[PDB]
Amino acid sequence: PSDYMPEVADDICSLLSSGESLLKVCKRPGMPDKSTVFAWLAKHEDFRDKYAKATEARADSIFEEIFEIADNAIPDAAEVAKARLRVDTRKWALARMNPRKYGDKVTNELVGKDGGAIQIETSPMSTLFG
Amino acid sequence: PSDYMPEVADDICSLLSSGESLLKVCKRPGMPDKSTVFAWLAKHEDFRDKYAKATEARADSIFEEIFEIADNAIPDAAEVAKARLRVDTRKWALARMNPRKYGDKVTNELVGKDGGAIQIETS
Amino acid sequence: PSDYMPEVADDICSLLSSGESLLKVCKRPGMPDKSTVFAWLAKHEDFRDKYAKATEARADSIFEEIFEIADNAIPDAAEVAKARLRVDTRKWALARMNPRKYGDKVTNELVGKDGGAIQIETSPMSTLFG
Amino acid sequence: PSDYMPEVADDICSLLSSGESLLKVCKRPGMPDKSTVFAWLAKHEDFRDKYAKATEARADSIFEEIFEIADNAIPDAAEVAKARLRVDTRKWALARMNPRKYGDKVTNELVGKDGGAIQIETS
Amino acid sequence: PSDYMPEVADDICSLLSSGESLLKVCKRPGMPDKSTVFAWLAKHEDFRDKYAKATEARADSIFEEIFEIADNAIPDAAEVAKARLRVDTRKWALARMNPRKYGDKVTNELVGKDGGAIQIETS
Amino acid sequence: PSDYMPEVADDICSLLSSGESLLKVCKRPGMPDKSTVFAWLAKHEDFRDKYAKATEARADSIFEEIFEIADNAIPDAAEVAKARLRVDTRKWALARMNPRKYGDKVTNELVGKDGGAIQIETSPMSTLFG
Amino acid sequence: PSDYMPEVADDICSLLSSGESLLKVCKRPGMPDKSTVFAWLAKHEDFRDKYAKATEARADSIFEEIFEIADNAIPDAAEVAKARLRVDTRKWALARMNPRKYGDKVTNELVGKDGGAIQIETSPMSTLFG
Amino acid sequence: PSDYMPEVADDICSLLSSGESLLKVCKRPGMPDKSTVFAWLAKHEDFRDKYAKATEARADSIFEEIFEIADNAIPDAAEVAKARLRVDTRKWALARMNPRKYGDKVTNELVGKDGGAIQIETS
Repeated sequence: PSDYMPEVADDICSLLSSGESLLKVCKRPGMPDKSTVFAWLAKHEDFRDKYAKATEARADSIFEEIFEIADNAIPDAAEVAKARLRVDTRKWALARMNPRKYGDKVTNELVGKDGGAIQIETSPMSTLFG
Repeated sequence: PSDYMPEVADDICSLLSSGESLLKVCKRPGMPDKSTVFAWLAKHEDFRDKYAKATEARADSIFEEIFEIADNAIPDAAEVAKARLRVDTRKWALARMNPRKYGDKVTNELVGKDGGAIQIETS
Repeated sequence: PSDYMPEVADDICSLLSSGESLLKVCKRPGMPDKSTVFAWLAKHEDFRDKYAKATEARADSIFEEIFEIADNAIPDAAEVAKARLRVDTRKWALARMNPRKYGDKVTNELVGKDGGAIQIETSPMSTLFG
Repeated sequence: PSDYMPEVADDICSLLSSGESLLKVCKRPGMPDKSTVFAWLAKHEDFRDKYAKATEARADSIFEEIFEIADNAIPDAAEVAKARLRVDTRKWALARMNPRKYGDKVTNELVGKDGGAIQIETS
Repeated sequence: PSDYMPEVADDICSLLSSGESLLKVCKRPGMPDKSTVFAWLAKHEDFRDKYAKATEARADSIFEEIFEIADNAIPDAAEVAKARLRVDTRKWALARMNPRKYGDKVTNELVGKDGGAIQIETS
Repeated sequence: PSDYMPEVADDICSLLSSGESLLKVCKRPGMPDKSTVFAWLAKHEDFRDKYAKATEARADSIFEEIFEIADNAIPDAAEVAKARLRVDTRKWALARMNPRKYGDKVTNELVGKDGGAIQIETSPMSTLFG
Repeated sequence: PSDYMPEVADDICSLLSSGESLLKVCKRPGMPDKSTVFAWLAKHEDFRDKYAKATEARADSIFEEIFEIADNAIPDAAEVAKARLRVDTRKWALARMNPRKYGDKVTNELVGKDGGAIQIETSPMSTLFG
Repeated sequence: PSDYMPEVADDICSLLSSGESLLKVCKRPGMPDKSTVFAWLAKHEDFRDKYAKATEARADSIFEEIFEIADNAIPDAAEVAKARLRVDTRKWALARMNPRKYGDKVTNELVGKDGGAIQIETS
């Protein structure tokens, strides 16, 4: 399939939503190749909008999946290394799929010299940087 | 079972709140599948909230789990590597489940050049 | 035991204070299961307050323990890897139990372009972000 | 083939935009070598732009590739190490190809001493 | 021995101040157990302070210890891994015992877009 | 060759531009040693300017090369470790050759206490830090 | 030796200045034990001042030493691991001995939303944080 | 040879400036030992400066060395580990020899809650 087919695009969104990766989806019977999916995306705003929603749902599904990949790892050195790689790749991807939810979280307690106030001295410009 | 139904959603929460993961909750008979749970959440703000607090309770349970996974690890190379992966995955997840509580903690002492005041020039 | 029992809650606080983990405490004779402890926490402010104090003390105990875990590690590859995991898990946990005391510590010397003053240029808003 | 020629440059872009890397594009018959592609870009701002969007499309393709590399890795020590290197290299590259999209994501909660207000003294 | 007693607390400090850890101090005859030492500290601000300076002295001793642990490590895989764990644990601990002295050190050169001035818009 | 030779300097710039390292270039027939190249740089602004341009081009070439080094790694433990080292060294170098293009990229969402506004309290100086 | 001896303290400063560690120095013939050195430090400002100077010099010596430890490492797995540990320990220590010289170095290019200006909105306090 | 002497110090600089390390420079006949070189620097500001530029030239040489160490590493486990240590040590050192040039490079896009403006309240 090369021509845009909304029924197929809808199915793609559903599968992605459930956690499946695009390349894996594109290997299913009657699915377009990844290049074609990207081509559809580029020219159909209805697909793009639903695909963005599916990406959010996809991330929520993957967040649950990482526990299973780790917990069910076959206790063999190479198998554990692969499980680790699969989990690390997902962790990285999740932060990009939904940065607000899955990005890193840090609380910075900001203090100044010797634990006192932050000391700031302002001066007029000394070079032409405007 | 696909139709959004309170009490059932209320059930799932109490389940997660007791430390149970979403997968296990959904593998129970009469329980909606993962996708259905998400669909619900997405279209109901009330469920989003109650689920959120269950998620914070789940985090508190996982926090204690990591000590046990580490301390009880089998002293075999692959098993220790697996335990480390299980712990690392939980640590990462906890920060997302309750960022204010389980996020990273840094104290930054901010000083200026040579430990003097921070020098700023403005236009 | 399912019903809240202050004598038992007090004992829990004492054991945690000494460095023992909750799941380990809950395996002792006559202790409630972890779910029950969390249930007690949720509905009894007297327990919650004493449990928070116990968590602070727990962290101070663990801070001493990490030296022992490392120093006494059996010099076998797997045993050292486990000791490392036990220590790393505690280090991570300590920062969350008492962020002010056990969080990361950084001193940032802040300077500007070419080691001079930090150069700032202010402008009126160019888009509607208010 | 060294002379800057639109349509050919337009071709390369569509090629990269479909996920193909620069090396492969340049190994095709009638295709300028790497150096020539760069020379072009450097002296033509129009090509720099179209190439930039092709680069963002290429990033989107690589983003999906990393899942497959990880999930389909052969369960052998050296092969898993190789797969990890392939993935790590792509992750690093993606942030440079589209920094706004694939860069690191952090939420910093900024507070002052003891969780009070941030204290500043100015001269 | 549970009753808070100066001179005994004064003793512990001088002990820690000479590089000795709390465990060893508490394993001595007539010495309060760990819990008792903490109880004391918690309810006495004077002890909290003297203990704090002993802790800074202890840090200075540990700082020199890490060189010896590294340099004298037995050239065997597991022993080197153990030495690395001993050193890493001490490095992490030192930053907490004296954050101003043993915390991380960074110099950040702050510049704006393209190395120009930092651009800010305010409402 | 010790005396500055523009034809040779031009060749050096071309080879570097294509991704080759300086020490490797300096092993080619009739090339000056690295010390000599640095000596030429120090005293000839025409060379320095063209060398800086070549460094930018060099980085763009290396950015493509890292994919090949990883993808074509011989699946042997030591060979993969070497490929990793070669890639890591290039990643580090690229950020210094063109910091704007190849430096790290972070988006920091800045918030204040409890996810509200960042709370700032200003006070008059309490010590003489001016 | 327990009593403070300036001649011995001077020697200590010289040895440290050259890169030697304190515990190693204290094993030399006729040297005080480390506890004694710290005791001397505590009560003699002349020693403390010269010891601080020696620490700066010590760091400069170690900075050169790390190259040698790495370059001369015996090509055996355990020996390389030990060399790495020796180098890593020194790197960490150097930043604390002279933070200005040997601390981490970062250049942060600060930009705002979508690569434009940093957008700041100020508001009156909404809670009592003063 | 302990007495501070220009031309000799000038010599050392040209030596370092050509990529040679301080150890090798000091192992040459008629060359002051390490300690003497430092003593000099400490008490002479002129030498501190000339040495500083030699140090920046030395950094530029080491920068090219790291490519060769990596690319020419012997494909044996311990040798690759050694090469990695040699490279890592040089990378770390370079940032200290010329921080503006070889320090870390980050671009931070600073935004506020939910990608809106950065919200500040002042007292």
